[PDB]
Amino acid sequence: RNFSVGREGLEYVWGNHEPVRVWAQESAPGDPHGWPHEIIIHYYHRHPVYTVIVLCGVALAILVGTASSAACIAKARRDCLTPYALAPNATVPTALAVLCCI
Amino acid sequence: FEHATTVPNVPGIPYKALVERAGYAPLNLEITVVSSELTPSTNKEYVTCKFHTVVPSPQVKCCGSLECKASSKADYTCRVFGGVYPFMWGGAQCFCDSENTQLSEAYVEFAPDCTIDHAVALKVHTAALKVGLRIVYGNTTARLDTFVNGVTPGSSRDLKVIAGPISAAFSPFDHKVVIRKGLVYNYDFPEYGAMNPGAFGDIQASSLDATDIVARTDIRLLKPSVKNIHVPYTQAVSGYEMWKNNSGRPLQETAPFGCKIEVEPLRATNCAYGHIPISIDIPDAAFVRSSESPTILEVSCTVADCIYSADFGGSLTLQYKANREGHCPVHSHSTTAVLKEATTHVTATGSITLHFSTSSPQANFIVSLCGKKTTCNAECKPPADHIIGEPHKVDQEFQAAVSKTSWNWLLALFGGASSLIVVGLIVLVCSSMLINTRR
Amino acid sequence: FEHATTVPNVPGIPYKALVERAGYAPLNLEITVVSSELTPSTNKEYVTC
Repeated sequence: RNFSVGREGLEYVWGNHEPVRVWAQESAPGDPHGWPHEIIIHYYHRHPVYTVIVLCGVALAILVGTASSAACIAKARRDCLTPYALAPNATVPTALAVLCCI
Repeated sequence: FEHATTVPNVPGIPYKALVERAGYAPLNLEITVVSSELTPSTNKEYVTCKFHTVVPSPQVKCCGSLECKASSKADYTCRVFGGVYPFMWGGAQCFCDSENTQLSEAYVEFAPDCTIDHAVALKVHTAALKVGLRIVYGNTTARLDTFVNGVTPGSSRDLKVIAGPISAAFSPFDHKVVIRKGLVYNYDFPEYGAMNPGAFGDIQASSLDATDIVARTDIRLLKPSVKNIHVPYTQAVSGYEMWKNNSGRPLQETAPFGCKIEVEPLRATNCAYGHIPISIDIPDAAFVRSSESPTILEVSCTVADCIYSADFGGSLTLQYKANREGHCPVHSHSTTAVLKEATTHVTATGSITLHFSTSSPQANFIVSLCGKKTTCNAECKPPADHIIGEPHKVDQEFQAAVSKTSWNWLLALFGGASSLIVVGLIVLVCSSMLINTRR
Repeated sequence: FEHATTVPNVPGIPYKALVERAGYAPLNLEITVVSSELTPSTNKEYVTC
């Protein structure tokens, strides 16, 4: 018989023996201090729900940050080039033009 | 001196705390719940068992008529039949082939074996939780029984304590309960007087000797067809037995929270759930002022291998420098690590090795020695076992439950986005200011 | 307490390792392969002279 054991614990009574109580541990496979490759596998077994939620949160936050980067940079580049885009001999600092052209 | 705390209600686990009275030296306080007894208030509705269908010896009005009386037996049932002309071993019994009526009578009483084989129906109300505590401060270690309600004080020899109310009221008993031969069941038995045949509690009475027994077993009498005198009857099976077969498992195997149920009176012992607020007035006589206690000069922490498990799977070493030989109290000022030892004989200079258990993957916790604080930094591995015969002595939180490697990775990944959005906003503002200035 | 090692199969050479249970002092473990015989599955087909 297979019995799932939680951290709060479990009790089984077999025949007329007295009850035996056993408690689970946190011995998930992986390492909590190794590379993140070990981190994720270790924490997925302890709490797959939370682990997936946090990983998604981070992934989204990264995508937000990167999208913001363009949303700001491109607009600033736009407003910093368009006044000079309709002028002769746009003597902008060449570093600004190079940075803004990419 | 009065102190307030909130002790986890988990029998068999010491809880340690430190009281730092400003004038005096620090004192240790370890609290253990030796036993608990959650007992409700109950009233007995009735008792039930196997009915004995008693059938009085029939009477015949030989050439006349009979009428059914109105008795007060349990499920009393009487009928009258027409001409029967009965015969016995002696022979015929009457002289009228017709108009030779018979009166059939039957009722029930308790079976003679019900004295031991019977079930009691009870209702329960809000249950008051009583606890026995062993509490130690410094050297003293008196015990005491108290009621956990937040009002009633558990006065001891001199140690005065108030406890409770319980953090979350709970009762393993549903509203209706049945207790049979030690075993307890949660069955919604039908109310007193509402007997339904063929189901539990088809016969009820206030007590085994009570004479006002009431039952409804659907007993019905039939016409006697054979010419030998006999009274036939058919009746539903004893619902008591039906229940006994379909009882299900008793509450000793079904109460949650690992609670060990016992009877006479109904109660629930060693029930681990919730938190108990405890306020305790420790007397100042046990307190010792810091002018007499050794105040240590310099202590540092070196932690050996540690592992996060219910057992004491961690060790560390303290190199200390003090000013006297004494009995300094050691303590952990974190909720996710607890030491084993409390008081260590301290010398002028030397070292002490201690054991501890933690729930966190990293030991990142402050140890205090006679008030002096030092931060231990460690890194506990996952436990090698999978199962233990001990309960986890410390709760697992969220904050100190992820390693600093994971924490560093997470904080880096979030701080990147945070700094990026901040830089983007700053860049937009700066571009606007530059356009305005050189406009 | 279960400890896993990979002892080199070399007769007469002790192999030493350290077992480290977390709450306990380390213990020394010396493993020596005193003897080893490899025996195949064999079945007589015939004899001759």
